[PDB]
Amino acid sequence: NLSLLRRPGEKTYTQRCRLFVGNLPADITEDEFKRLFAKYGEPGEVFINKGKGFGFIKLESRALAEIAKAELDDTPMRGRQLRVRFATHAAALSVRNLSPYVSNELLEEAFSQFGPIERAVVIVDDRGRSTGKGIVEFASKPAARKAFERCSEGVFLLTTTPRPVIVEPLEQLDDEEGLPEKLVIKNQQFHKEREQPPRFAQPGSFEYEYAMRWKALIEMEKQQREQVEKNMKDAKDKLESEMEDAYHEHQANLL
Amino acid sequence: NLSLLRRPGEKTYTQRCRLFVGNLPADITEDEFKRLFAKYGEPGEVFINKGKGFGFIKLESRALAEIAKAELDDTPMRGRQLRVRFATHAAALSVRNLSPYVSNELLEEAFSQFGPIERAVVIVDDRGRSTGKGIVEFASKPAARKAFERCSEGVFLLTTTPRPVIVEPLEQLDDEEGLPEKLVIKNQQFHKEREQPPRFAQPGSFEYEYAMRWKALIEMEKQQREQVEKNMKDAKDKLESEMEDAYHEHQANLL
Repeated sequence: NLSLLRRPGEKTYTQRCRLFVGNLPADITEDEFKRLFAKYGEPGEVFINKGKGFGFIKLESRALAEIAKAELDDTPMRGRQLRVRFATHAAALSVRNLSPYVSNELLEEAFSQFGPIERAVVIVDDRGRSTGKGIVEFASKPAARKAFERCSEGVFLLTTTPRPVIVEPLEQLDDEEGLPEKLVIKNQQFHKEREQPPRFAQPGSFEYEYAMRWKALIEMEKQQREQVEKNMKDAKDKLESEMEDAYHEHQANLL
Repeated sequence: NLSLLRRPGEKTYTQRCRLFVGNLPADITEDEFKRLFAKYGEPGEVFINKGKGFGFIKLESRALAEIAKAELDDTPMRGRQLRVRFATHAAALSVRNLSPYVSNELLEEAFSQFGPIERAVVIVDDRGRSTGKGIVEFASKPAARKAFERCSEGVFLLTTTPRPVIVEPLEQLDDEEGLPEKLVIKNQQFHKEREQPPRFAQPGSFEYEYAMRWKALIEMEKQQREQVEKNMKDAKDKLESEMEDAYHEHQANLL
C-alpha cells in the first residue's frame, strides 16, 4: 500500500513530511489528532498546542503528506474548518559560494559533522552546471543551528582553495501550492485591482505610457544588478589570481 | 497500480513527465525504445533520432518518470550504458512584476489565451506572500513562444493598475538531482581541489586571511545589490504615486 508512494531512495519521516494543522477544536486530544491521520500510515513525531488549536505531524513519505494535506485541508472538525499546510523548514540551510568541484556527496560529508543529514544537494542550472549554491537539511534544528553558527563565525572550507562557504537559514520559496485564489484576501484593494481584466494596452493610451515607464525601471534595475555581479566576478578573479601566486610559492616551502 | 503514483489533482503526460534518453544503440527502433519503458504504463509522445542515439518519451505521471529514470539511468543496452534524465522544459515561462493580487487562477486565466496551460503558479515566500514572480507551462512550445513574444513586444496587464508582466523563458534550477559526484569530471583541477578535506581555517593562517577577504567581497556585493533593489523600490513607489493621482482624475472624466 502506502510504501509505494515513497520516491526512489526517499528516507522516511523527513522534515519535508511535516504538516501543520490549525483551527483544531478546544477539546482536541493527542489521540484524536493522530486519529485524523490514521488513514495515512503510522504517525511520526506529533505535537499539539491545545490552547491555540494547532499541531504538527510527520508522515511516512512526501506523497502521503501531500495526500493528507489535499484530503484534510478545509474540512470540518466539530464546527471549524481545519487548516492543513506543509510546515515551515526551520532545520534547513542555504549554502553559497561553493566551488564547482563540490558535489552532493561532498556537501553532505562536510556538513555531516554537525549532525545527521536528511538532504544535501548542490543546485545546478538547466545546463547541469553548479550554481555555487546548495541546500542542507538536518534531521534536527540544533544541528542546523550549530552549522550556521560555526560557519558564520569562522571559516569553513570544502576544498583546497580557501573558498569559504556562506551559510544562511533556508528561505524556501513555494512553487507547488503557490497563491491560490481563495487564499487571497478580498479587501477593497483586491476588488479595485480586479475591475479590469487581463488585457493588452494600446500604444498612446493612459495605461501604456505608465507601463512602459515601469518596464524601463525594471530594465534599469537589471542593468545595475548585472554591474554589481560583474564587479564581484572581477574582484573574485583578482583574489583568486593572487592566491594562486602565493599557493605556488607556499608549495615550494617559500611561504 | 500505476495510477496511485499520480499526485493529488495531477494531469497526465505533462512536460514534467518527459524523459531524455541518450547513448541508444545504432539499430534502435521506435518500438524497441517504447519497450524499454513498457513497465511504466502506456507511453505518451515519443521521438527518436537513430543517428545520434537519443530520444524523448513522456510517461503518465511525474512519479512514474522518476521511477523510470532511477531504474534505467546508467544501465546497459547492447553494449552501452543508457543515459536517462529529465528533459529540459522549453515550453515553460518565468513571469515577473506580478501585482500581489494575482493568484494562480488569474495567472492561468490570463495566459490561457495563448494556448492550453499545464501549470500556472504564483511563487510565494515562506510567509505565504506573493514574491511577484510565477511560472506558466504551456502544453506546446508554439504557445509559450507566442506568449513570450506578445508580452515582450507589447504591454500585458493582469489588473487595473497598469503593471506590465515581464515574461522570459524559464531558466529552471535543479534542487532534486543536483550535482552527483559521479557526474563531476575528475580532471586535474578536480584532484587538486580535493587534496584538502572539509575543514575550518584557523585565524592567522594562510587560508584564513584570503577566505576573510572572500567573505568581505561577498558582503560588499550583498550591500551593493540591496542598494540597487531599494532604488528600484523607490522608483516604483514614485511611479505608483503619480499614476494614482492621474487615475483619480481619470475616473472623474478630467483625463
